[PDB]
Amino acid sequence: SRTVRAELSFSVSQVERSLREGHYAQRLSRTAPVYLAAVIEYLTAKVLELAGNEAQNSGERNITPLLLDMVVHNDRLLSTLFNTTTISQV
Amino acid sequence: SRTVRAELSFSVSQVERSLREGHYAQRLSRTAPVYLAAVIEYLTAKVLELAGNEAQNSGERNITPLLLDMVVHNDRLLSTLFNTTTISQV
Amino acid sequence: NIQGITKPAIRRLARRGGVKRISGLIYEETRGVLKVFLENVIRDAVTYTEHAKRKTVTAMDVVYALKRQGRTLYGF
Amino acid sequence: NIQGITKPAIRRLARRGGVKRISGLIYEETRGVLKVFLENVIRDAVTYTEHAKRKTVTAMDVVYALKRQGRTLYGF
Amino acid sequence: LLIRKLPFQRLVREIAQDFKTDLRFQSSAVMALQEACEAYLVGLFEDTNLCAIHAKRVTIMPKDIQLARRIRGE
Amino acid sequence: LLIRKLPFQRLVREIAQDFKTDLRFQSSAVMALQEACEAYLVGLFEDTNLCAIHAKRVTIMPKDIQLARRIRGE
Amino acid sequence: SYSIYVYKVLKQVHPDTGISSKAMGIMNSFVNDIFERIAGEASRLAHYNKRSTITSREIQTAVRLLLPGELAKHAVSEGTKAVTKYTS
Amino acid sequence: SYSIYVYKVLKQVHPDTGISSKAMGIMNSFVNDIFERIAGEASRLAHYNKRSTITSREIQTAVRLLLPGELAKHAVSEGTKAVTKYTS
DNA sequence: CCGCTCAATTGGTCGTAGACAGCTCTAGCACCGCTTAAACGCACGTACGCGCTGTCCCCCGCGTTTTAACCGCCAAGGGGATTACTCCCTAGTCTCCAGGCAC
DNA sequence: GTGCCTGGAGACTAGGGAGTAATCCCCTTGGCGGTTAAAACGCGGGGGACAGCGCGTACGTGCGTTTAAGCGGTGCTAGAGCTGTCTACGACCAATTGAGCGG
Repeated sequence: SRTVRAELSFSVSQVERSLREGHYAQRLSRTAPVYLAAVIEYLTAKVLELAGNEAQNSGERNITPLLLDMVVHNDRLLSTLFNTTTISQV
Repeated sequence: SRTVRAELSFSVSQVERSLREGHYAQRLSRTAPVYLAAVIEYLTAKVLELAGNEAQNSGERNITPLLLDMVVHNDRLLSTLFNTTTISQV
Repeated sequence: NIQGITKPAIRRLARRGGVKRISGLIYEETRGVLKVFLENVIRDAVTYTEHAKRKTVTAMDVVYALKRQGRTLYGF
Repeated sequence: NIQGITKPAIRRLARRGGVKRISGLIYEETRGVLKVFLENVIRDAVTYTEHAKRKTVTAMDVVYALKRQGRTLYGF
Repeated sequence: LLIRKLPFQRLVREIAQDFKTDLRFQSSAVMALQEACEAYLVGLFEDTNLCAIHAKRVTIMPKDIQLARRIRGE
Repeated sequence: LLIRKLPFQRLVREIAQDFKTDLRFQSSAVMALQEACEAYLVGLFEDTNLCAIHAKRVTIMPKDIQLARRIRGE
Repeated sequence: SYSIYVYKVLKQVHPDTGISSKAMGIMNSFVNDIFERIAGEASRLAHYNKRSTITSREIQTAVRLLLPGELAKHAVSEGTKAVTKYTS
Repeated sequence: SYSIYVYKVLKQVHPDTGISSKAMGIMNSFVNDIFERIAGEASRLAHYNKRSTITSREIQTAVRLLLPGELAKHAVSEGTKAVTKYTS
């Protein structure tokens, strides 16, 4: 499996299959979905690393959308990515 | 010729050929380029109608980029389309 | 009507915005800004619904209309 | 250096902007705004050049970098 | 939310009537519009309060909303 | 143009050096950057003059550029 | 690319007024931009509905989305009264 | 769609902290958005160079363009040290 | 002013992509009662816009006098753009194997 | 706990698309040298930030009232997804003309 071979947590084959159903080009590459799954894996393991750091900087057990809204608009690490986003909280 | 048949001034076959080299879909439609050439023809015959209306008072013979820059950011008819544009004038 | 956007709801939006004191003429201006914002977003949501041959404005048409203004909305 | 953006060139940009009188501290702030604008556009122009396997930043890389900020530039 | 839901639904259903008559809205489309409108108005009053502090005032005035919308490009 | 061309070319070639060393620029890339930078600065001083009139002043101050850039989102 | 047709429409709208050589490049970048914007909006609308064919209806919707107000009403009316004149 | 892998990365980054059901839809719309943004930027970069194949180099450039600064440097470093670990 | 060449036009194919006919069955709309929270109408008592008023300070206009921008030359080479291969990478099986499922 | 079924990674073959040279050669950089405009310096003064001072309002708070929004509960049917056919489809080749150029 290319996901374990690339040592990732996201499925490369699903990112490639989502690039196929989007018809973003005529033909993909061999290692393009491994790179894209490793970047999206990095962004998820950077946002949820901070949501899990902020939940224990508090007594909460799960991760609520209030934690995502409080982290992503603070935390100048990824606050530039969410200048124009709104977590719905409903 | 479909351009004379549609009674346009832009070539429909070139708009269709530019939709093919952009690979915007898998297959175009019958009126996929006649409609697009009539809308771009309308926008050109609405901007240059105003540039030729404004040159009349100005007294100039040709149309310079200063006329385009003066018209498109005034003239609330199409000033909403050019909120974020900059004519280079060089 | 636009009068449903009441005086204390605009006051609560300004208190969340950090405003300490509000003049007596903000209330009709804020309704005129909210009506322009809704007339700009609902026009695009109705355009996506008429393009999708539907009669029910779903929440993804609203997300696409807010995406066409640089206001991406997560959670729908 | 940034010091090439002189005092009277910022004054001419403010006179074209409609400013009547300029404080004595605008000059170093305007250079700090211009340097941020160039550091945001040249980064994308150098990204398009390194992606195109070139070493010469053409004018279409600058047009694409300004297009990625909502500043479309006609005439190149 | 800070705006009451039923007057905001009346507002959306009286604004959208000018675009296509006899429309229906999902129950989550109106909450997405209400969430986006309060997230717009708070972000507007955060720059209005900056424009009111900039004039050495505390009370916000309609010229502060007009400045915060003309600088923003509205 | 309002900025002198050779100091603006020195500025672009000393800013771009931090991104990739030993780059070359076309002669029209520098004029596109200079046209875009003055079209940025005039549009910035048009909102700075609005922020200076808003405080009942004529002289623009660095807090007017800072307000016109914080409202704009910079 | 599109510069040969800008002068051809200008001969209809103003047969007496000429155009410069930089203004032709400006109108040609304007046309290639509003083309690659309308076609891009119609490809996103063909993806949002999971279609594969860009018809004239995705162009009419991308014109309604991109152009604000009266410019969208006149561009839709000109595209409609050009497709109907085409099919006849 | 992508919700089954968000919890799988969360088990690695925080095996003790759980996640809600609305926050999973928020992270799933976040992932489908940064996916359809990176792939869209890489399709425009494959069109600007008149290529036909999206390689990993158009993804590395679309990451450099979309993500600002240190997030772009770490996403490029993670994609590079995942493609190299993949080919070996 | 005519002969010759050519990408635009326009016949069959096979569309399958979309149209469309029908089915259900959410669900979104519609209505009534009804708490009660939220808004609403005054009083008022301020906190606070707001004009004005005087020190005052610092920015603009105005010679000066520099400085390097700019223009004009040439010299060099380098890295663009084009072409010609060209080779090798990715588009379709299978298969062999994991991983999800019963008792 | 392991029989049994689903899917996706390794062979396995055809490729056209980047790779790689290789070639003008354009242009871009690199200088030198020379006008001369533009900036830089300093001066001065008066325009305008500006802090203080009243001073007249209009907002928050409160204190009453009072309206409707939520809510909770029924009807209901509409049109949103469906699914399942059911046909025009744009794609291809091909067979004619009008514009560009030669004589």
